[PDB]
Amino acid sequence: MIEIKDKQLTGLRFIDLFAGLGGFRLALESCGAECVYSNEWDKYAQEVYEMNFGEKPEGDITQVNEKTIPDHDILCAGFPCQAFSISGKQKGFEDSRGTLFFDIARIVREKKPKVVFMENVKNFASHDNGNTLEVVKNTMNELDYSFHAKVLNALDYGIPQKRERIYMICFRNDLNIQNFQFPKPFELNTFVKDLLLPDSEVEHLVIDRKDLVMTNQEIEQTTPKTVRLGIVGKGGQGERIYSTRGIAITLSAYGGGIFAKTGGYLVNGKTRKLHPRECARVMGYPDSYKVHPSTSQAYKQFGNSVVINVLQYIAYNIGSSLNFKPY
DNA sequence: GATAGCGCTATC
DNA sequence: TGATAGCGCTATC
Ligand SMILES: Nc1ncnc2c1ncn2[C@@H]1O[C@H](CSCC[C@H](N)C(=O)O)[C@@H](O)[C@H]1O
Repeated sequence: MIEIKDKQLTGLRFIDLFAGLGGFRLALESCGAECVYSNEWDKYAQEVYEMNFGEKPEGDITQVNEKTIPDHDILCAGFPCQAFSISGKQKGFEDSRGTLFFDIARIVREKKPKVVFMENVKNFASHDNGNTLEVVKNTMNELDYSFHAKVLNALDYGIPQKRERIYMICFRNDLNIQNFQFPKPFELNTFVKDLLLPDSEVEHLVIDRKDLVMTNQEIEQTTPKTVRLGIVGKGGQGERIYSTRGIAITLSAYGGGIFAKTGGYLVNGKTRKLHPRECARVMGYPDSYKVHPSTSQAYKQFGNSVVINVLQYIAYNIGSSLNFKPY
């Protein structure tokens, strides 16, 4: 993450829905805002959230009386992405886990926060011939909110990871917010190799397999792209190896494969998966962040987390727009 | 709950 | 196209 000195969000209060690891919290908190509520049903997710913030999130959002939610100014939610990701059976709203947005909508209707800040996968945009995005657009407008959305890739914001997500910022119609903008991209100066751990700490993640085929050769030049080097087995998800000289492929939560959830990387002549801490780093988490004790749950957690640095920039801008009230 | 081999879609 | 990436799905212990 980065340091912000013009804490544009100082007096505001926010809600951390689908908290997970708290990526949103870290993000807004660094801009001066204060988290007044958190929600997360996963036992293991609750444990890390507590380890790091001292709070234990409330349970299943579905059975929560919206009125019970504290007055808040910003609503943060990176709702479930399985039903929309290019990686699954795209059942969308028909999927048992595709309706959460509507819960967001009921919370919005009742609480009327100044800002709604959501995050989802890139395919959310194209899904069902854009009909899903549309339902989300109209619903929002209908509740009296402007709807701004853009697909941003983390590699354009200082993090060596290809993670194209769609960000939806909605402003209550009152405040004539006509000056909001998404952060301007910038050259990538940090690559995977820069975030790795000393070999001593990683020895146990090394995986030597015989069906390890090598398609391309290691590169000499650093590049802001996922340069694949090899494949293992049939080369499906989790069995593809990348160069630590490019950028990390997207980390996943339920991903399988021998290089389960992080993909594999050629580190100093050896083939291995990323260590939880490295995932944290690749998501822009500070090294002070305490990872969950079960590596399986740590990988899952980071798999569906959010790239902090990006949210920071966006949060800052959200701040700037709200603070421009000239005479 | 932890592990891993899958088989499909979007994108150009 | 033909080759790549994808906050995944699901069967086994
Ligand atoms: N009905 C529900 N109630 C509460 N939390 C829920 C839920 N359905 C899914 N979740 C939680 O939704 C989360 C989505 S992942 C989003 C993670 C968050 N942005 C962070 O930065 O890490 C998961 O933790 C999942 O357990």
